[PDB]
Amino acid sequence: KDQLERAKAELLR
Amino acid sequence: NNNYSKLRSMGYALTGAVQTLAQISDINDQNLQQGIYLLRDHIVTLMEATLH
Amino acid sequence: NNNYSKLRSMGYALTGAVQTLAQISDINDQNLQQGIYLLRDHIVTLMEATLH
Repeated sequence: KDQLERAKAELLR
Repeated sequence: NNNYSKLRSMGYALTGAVQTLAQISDINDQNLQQGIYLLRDHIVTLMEATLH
Repeated sequence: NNNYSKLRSMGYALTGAVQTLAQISDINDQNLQQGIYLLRDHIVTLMEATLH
């Protein structure tokens, strides 16, 4: 879950 | 903050999840199969004696 | 039609599939385990009486 959350974090910028 | 760099970093994270998911799926399937086999072996052993 | 934009959009879709696949895998594994447990409980209950 943390990996997917970081994947979604690495796109909002 | 290179436009390719913060994409390469997300590409890094977007594959370990798949690998770990496959590993956990295999572990669960193998555990279920082993449990079923143990149950059937014990059931057969109990089933023979009552017939005899 | 930005070169990064139609890539960001595909990056959006390429993770919900993994999440939902994990969820469905967990649901299936839990259902199988519950079925096995119910079967073994009923089998034990039936097995005691014939021995007695």
